[PDB]
Amino acid sequence: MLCAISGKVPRRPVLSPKSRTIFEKSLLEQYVKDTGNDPITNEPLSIEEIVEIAQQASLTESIPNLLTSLQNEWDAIMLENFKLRSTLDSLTKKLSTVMYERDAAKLVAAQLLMEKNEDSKDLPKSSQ
Amino acid sequence: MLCAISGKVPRRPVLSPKSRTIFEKSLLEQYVKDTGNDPITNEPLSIEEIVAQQASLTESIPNLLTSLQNEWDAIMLENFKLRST
Amino acid sequence: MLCAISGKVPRRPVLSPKSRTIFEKSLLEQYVKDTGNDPITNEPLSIEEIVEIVPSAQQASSIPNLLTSLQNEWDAIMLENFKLRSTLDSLTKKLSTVMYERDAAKLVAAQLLMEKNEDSKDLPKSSQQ
Amino acid sequence: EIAQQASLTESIPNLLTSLQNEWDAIMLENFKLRST
Amino acid sequence: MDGLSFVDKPDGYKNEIDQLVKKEFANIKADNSVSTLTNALYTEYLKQRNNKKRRTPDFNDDDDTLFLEEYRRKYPRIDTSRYIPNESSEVSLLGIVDSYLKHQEIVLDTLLPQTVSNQWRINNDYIRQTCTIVEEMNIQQRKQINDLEIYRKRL
Repeated sequence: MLCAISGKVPRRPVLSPKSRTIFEKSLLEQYVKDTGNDPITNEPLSIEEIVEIAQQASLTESIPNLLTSLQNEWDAIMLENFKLRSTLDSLTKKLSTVMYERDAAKLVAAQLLMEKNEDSKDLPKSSQ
Repeated sequence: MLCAISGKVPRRPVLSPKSRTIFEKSLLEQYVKDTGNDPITNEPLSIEEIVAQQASLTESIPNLLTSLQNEWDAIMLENFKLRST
Repeated sequence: MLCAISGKVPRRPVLSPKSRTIFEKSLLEQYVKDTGNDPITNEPLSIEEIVEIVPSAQQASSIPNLLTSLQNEWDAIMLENFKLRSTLDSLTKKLSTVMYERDAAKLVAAQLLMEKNEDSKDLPKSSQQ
Repeated sequence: EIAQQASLTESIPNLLTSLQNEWDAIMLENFKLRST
Repeated sequence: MDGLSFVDKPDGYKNEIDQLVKKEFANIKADNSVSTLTNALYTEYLKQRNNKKRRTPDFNDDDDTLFLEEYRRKYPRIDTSRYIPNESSEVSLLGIVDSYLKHQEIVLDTLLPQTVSNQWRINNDYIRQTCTIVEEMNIQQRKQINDLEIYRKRL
């Protein structure tokens, strides 16, 4: 029903046989030309291996197809992709704060495993 | 939408990598249990052969670029009718 | 812009309506005059079948290439959109599994800090007595 | 069912108004041939 | 590492644990030029200006203006042609995509169950492991307090 590269609804979907993932014909053939592999599972794939397999209701107000429709397709692509680049830099900052506090906690556990186990041993020593 | 075997609406679709055609799971499995094949193209088909980007619906950039191909070619047909005229 | 018998530039690009291959009139005639067949597929072929002098008539030999140039420049945008999202949800698991294992280890200290305390006050009340 | 060289335009907002001028002129070169 | 989430049932001890983590963290301290302008137009966040003949609303300004008017006619004939083949069906091409959106939507709510049944099939297994360790740790702690008081009575 969908494509596994762009996130579209393909009109001419193709199926690779090595990993069953439905993708668009121009999107699968483009990937096989650049790097000689299936992108999803990183297995070998060719153009001759793949197997070839929607109604779009036009608005009544269809100069709208030239001015108003064409700009926003390039507007919504840019300000989403620019928003995504802010997400990727922010998450690696949140990865660096995830990894630092993880090592900060394990040094507490490694320090408190030495504190409690010797104090309970000193409870076993005080009876003597 | 529809099954190529029966014609009813499938509740669990599997797509085979021998002839990619939308079949229901319980109908195509029984069809593979009789002989190991695809009933559409008679290609050798098994049970294991049958099978993170968020999406939007097909609405009128893939559909806008294909729209003007429907526009410009037909106006080029309007040119040919008035050239032969 | 090549013939498929010798390989020179075709100055009279002809075709046989049995196998789609642009040939040359001077060569494909001699190929039919030798044997009555097309060289590409070895099927039946004659001289009158051949598609002779070029098609320009009421056609008026720009517009289309800008549409494919948008098809090509969208293609790199669509391919950049996949692996960018691949980088997102790869570390989103690495963000989620880290913070949850952090909070689970945050409970590990809270047990052990109270276990050190109960070991602390018992040793005080006993070593005095 | 039966030489291609890809068009290398120039060295993108300029190309948006480039396409607008073509579809304007495509209709004008269609319309003149109809009254003629 | 081992900290039981199910059987241990305070937010202050979380705040008590968060300081000691922080006290150790206070110590430890591919495209063409299309990629350039699509970044630059989004960063500036300014829409590109558009010019239309209708917006100008000028008639017979000169000779160039006259050419512009023609452009209005063949667009309106083509719009009436596109409004003709849209008004031919006008309900039947719109209804076949509405059923198309229904069959696409149920697959995600099908995928909403297969995760939700499997994620609770994970938590159902760990809780049994959560209750087993708490049972063995209890008999460990029960034997621990007994030996601490036995040796005092033995002495």
